[PDB]
Amino acid sequence: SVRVMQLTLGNSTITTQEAANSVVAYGRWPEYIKDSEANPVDQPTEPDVAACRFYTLDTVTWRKESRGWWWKLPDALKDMGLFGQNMFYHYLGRAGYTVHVQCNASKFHQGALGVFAVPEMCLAGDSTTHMFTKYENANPGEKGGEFKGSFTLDTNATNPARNFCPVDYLFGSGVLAGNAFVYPHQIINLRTNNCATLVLPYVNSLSIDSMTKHNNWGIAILPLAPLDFATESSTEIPITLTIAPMCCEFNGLRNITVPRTQ
Amino acid sequence: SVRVMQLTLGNSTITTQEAANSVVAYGRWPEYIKDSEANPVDQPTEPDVAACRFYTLDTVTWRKESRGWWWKLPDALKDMGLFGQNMFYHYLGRAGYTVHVQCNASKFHQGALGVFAVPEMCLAGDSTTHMFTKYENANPGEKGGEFKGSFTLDTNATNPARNFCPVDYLFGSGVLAGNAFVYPHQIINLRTNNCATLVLPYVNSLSIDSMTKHNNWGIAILPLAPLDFATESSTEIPITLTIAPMCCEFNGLRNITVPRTQ
Amino acid sequence: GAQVSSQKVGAHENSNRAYGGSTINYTTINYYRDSASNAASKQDFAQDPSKFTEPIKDVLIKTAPTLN
Amino acid sequence: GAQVSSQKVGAHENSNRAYGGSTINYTTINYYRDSASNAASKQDFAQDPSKFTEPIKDVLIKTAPTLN
Amino acid sequence: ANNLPDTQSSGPAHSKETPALTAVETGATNPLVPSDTVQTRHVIQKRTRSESTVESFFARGACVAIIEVDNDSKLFSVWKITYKDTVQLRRKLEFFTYSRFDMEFTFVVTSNYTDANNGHALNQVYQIMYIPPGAPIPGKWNDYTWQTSSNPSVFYTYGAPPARISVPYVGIANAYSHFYDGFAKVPLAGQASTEGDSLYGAASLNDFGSLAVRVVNDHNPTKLTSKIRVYMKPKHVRVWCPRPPRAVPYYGPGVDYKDGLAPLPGKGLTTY
Amino acid sequence: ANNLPDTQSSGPAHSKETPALTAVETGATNPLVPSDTVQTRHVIQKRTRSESTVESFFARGACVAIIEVDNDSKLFSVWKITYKDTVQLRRKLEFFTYSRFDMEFTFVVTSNYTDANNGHALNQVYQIMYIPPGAPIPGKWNDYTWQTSSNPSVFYTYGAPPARISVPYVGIANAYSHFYDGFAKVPLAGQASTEGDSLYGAASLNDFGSLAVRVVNDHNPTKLTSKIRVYMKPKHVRVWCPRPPRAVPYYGPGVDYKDGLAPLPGKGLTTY
Ligand SMILES: COc1ccc(OCc2ccc(COc3c(Cl)cccc3Cl)cc2)c(Cl)c1
Ligand SMILES: COc1ccc(OCc2ccc(COc3c(Cl)cccc3Cl)cc2)c(Cl)c1
Repeated sequence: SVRVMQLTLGNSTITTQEAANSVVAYGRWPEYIKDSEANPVDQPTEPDVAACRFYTLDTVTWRKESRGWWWKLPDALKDMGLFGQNMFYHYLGRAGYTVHVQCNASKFHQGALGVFAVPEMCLAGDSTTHMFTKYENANPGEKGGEFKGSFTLDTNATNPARNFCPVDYLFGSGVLAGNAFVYPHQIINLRTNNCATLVLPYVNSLSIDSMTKHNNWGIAILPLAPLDFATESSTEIPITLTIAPMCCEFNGLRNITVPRTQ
Repeated sequence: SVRVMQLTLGNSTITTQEAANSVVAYGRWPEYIKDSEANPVDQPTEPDVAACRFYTLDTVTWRKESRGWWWKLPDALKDMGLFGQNMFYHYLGRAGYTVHVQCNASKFHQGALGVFAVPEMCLAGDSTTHMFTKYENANPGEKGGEFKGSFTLDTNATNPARNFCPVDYLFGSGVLAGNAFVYPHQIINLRTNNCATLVLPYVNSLSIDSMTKHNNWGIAILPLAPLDFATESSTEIPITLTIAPMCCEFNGLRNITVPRTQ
Repeated sequence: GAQVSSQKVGAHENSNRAYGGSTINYTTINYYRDSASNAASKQDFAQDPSKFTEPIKDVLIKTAPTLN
Repeated sequence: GAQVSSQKVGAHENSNRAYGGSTINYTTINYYRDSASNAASKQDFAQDPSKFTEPIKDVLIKTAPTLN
Repeated sequence: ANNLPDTQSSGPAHSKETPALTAVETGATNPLVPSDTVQTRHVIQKRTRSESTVESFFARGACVAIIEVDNDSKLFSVWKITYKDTVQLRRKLEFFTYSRFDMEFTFVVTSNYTDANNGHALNQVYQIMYIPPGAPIPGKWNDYTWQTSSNPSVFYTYGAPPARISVPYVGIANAYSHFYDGFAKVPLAGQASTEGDSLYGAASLNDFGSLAVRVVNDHNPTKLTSKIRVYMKPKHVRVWCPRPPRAVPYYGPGVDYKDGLAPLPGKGLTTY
Repeated sequence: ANNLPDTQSSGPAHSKETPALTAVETGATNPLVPSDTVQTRHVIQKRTRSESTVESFFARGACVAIIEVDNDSKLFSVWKITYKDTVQLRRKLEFFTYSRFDMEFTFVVTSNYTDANNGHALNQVYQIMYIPPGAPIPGKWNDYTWQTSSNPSVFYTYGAPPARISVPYVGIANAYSHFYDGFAKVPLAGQASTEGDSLYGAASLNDFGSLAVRVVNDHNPTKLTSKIRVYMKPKHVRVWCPRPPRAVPYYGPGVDYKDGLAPLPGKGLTTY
């Protein structure tokens, strides 16, 4: 039925008994580069089962006060097994994804989470200096980031944070959040479903790019209807994020990249 | 399924996700007068969409102590939009109906309502004078009336009430209520359904009659199993009644009728 | 090398020329070798919004229950 | 996409060209896609004034008595 | 750019099909039409979406720059090519993530005497030279760079109809990116913080080069100023991935915001 | 736009057919021709009604507005689009109740020095921007609204032949109404008199929007004034329901009158 599914990729399987169908972004399933759209001339590496499998990133907790969370792809998976290895050993890389967000509660809980997949999800910074966010802050990895309820300008001139300041109702980029529904999405309304499943093809203005310099997709999760339970002002339910890269192919092998951190 | 439905008449739509099928009284769907059964010779008016649509009468509240409610048709709809206008402008009128009773609660509530559609639903009065109920009392309109737990004789000779005294177990007419199941009906048992839907054809010993002098159908709602909740001696759930006239045709147009009231 | 297309006549004159003939056609000829120099033809097509309106994996009917 | 119509010659020159040939025709070609950009053809038709002059239900003959 | 479907007449219903009920959690929009929830009549639809096609939406010349030159270094000016110096065209382009089109540039040139009662000059001729990223940039209004042996130049005579030229799709990618979630450099472990640092959301330091404008006539002591307003129109348009439009004021070339963060007015929940 | 019928010869009569007698009470006009009441000869008719066709009657550019701008807020002006600012075209249009046509607008621009012996300015360029009802109206001769990324603009260089553009049938109804016997609002029972009140015979508060005109050049202290005379010609014309023409002077946008109520002169009943 629309509600029961099983996803198998490599050596990993995911089962769900409360789905609300699955979304295939823009109606496009991920695919490899065709010869007619090929650019780099060298033989690509395609790890296949070693990289195209389900990786579970860290679990976040939803509370009445949560504003939202965000992650960047392939960034969030840079340290994930052999996918991360191939990402750092190659100059160029390409991949699609199957994003599976998990969140179960009970029949006496309420709340709705909007799960959006955004191509080129550029976020707003914290200073008066334009495009000032530094690489280390823009790429948090598997832990991702969070949305805020208001904009707060960083004034420390001696030691600028050079970080993002994504305000939730402004979708972290100066647009109204209610219009974010034009992007592939699903809603995890506690009275209806457990999860959200989105299949994302590779989207870019090029056939292949640098995975370290460029993040193709952004995953934004916003509480559309806040978490509430029985009478417990105190309520916490975890949100686990499991993502699997698809049709990975890398070009331009050399020595490994070791990016600067923190 | 037997449980999900959508009813559309004119500019009004009703949806339900917890139905228990629908009853079509005597297996007859409402229809217009055929030439072989026609009586008045003048061209009829058939308002169609302007009169044949869903009209929501006033909501009543069910409590542990409720004895029951009753309404008369077309009486309850006499002030409803263009249906009421056509009713009063014409000497003769005919119509069928789609009665949709609404009552939702929760999985921890109990109670069962018997919804009966009675042709020629004559009720008992309050005095020793036979057939003494006056027109104004017999025709309450959209607010309808209520059943009582016992018969109480009106003794005020100076100012007789000239009203009905419908005792519930006597079905308000001197017959046992348990036998009222011989009339088209449905039961709204809180653990099973939200509503009751009955399609009533025009029933009478004539093809067309005076809608102001005569009520063709009566709607009786009796608590078969009283309302009860968790441990709240205090419980109230509303019962909304939505009715839509069908195949309306009127004959004998003249000046408007303005009946005496109160 | 002339391209002859027909116009979508809005307001019609009290003429038969307003309803037929070359009088409701327009002529075009490209003078430049580079396609960039060309004007816009404006005979543009449409498409199905489904990729945005219903990017669902398992296709569903509006009459039928969405959650099944 | 050229439209070739003939002119209604008023004053005639002492030529045979004033009475025949392409010399009494004029040529037209639309350059714009929108019909609004077009000039007026001016080959406009007429109609019966009856809707104004005789909007009578029961048609009457002038020779015959109007009031009958 | 076509027709809309006709409305078919629809009568009453009493069925198990309920198109009015749905579940938006799936991520889909309910494709209902009037006849699904009310009784409709047959209407022969004659309206079309001819003017809302991606092409017609952009088929307008929008101002992207106002270059100024004072013919008394101001004897010449340089404008770094961009569509972000103005807000109107920028906001329309940003309804999409990627685009691919040709461009038509029209130049409206105006000039005037600064002094109401002083100076005089003969008719001016302007040279608008395109300097592709890499070509030498003029240091003086009359140095060797203005020979344009390879750079495309446009010589405009004051008073003539606005100059106009077409440019093909010149991107180095398969489409123009309106948004680039990345950097041009990756800072490597071990290098000084000064190292490997670049702007967020920036690609090349010099994407499309710039325009160098000057008056070719010998300057007279007279005080004169000229302004070249650049209008650009995307033609032969294709766009990908729609995005919600900009709701708050722009704050630079990025998606940064600062000032008008409260765009919506107050309105009663139960007030019509 | 065609031929007239020939006159057929007609001889004497002595019959029971009397076309001369009629009864105008019916609401009809007696369709007599000369041969009905007199003896006629055969005349081959060569006259036609080519110039009185609805199209030829309106095929002339009529002045509908004179917009003025002083290049020393007058640096720019706004004209609410209408055909009622002038009387000549208005009176011709009002021979009919409804109309449907395309429009051709020609702009004649003139300018001059206010001072006979002072000031000087270089050739002016004008921008005529159409602001459709809803679009932002310019507050300054140089604010962001003049970027016209979507509004249609016309840039005219002084001295060039008059500018000219065509506009399609833009009505929201199936025809333009020259007369509207109604209101835009219905006052409801119970509401304050201030409520539900609107002008008699008025439809939208902003029917067709307006034109914003300005000189693009930087203004010099010199005193200059320009005037843009707007000429409009209905082309591809269709008209419905004839009405008697305006006999007394116009008094506003409505059918109101006040002054020249006695249009006819005196003449003796028996004076030729
Ligand atoms: C996504 O939106 C875009 C993408 C690219 C753009 O600019 C690309 C660009 C590249 C070269 C030239 C050079 O064009 C010119 C030449 Cl050859 C000669 C003279 C004058 C000009 Cl003006 C002009 C624009 C703009 Cl403005 C918007
Ligand atoms: C019954 O008689 C009528 C009906 C409508 C009329 O005006 C309708 C109308 C609507 C838009 C425009 C806008 O036209 C323009 C444009 Cl796009 C660009 C530049 C200049 C102009 Cl000028 C002009 C006129 C007039 Cl004048 C007479």
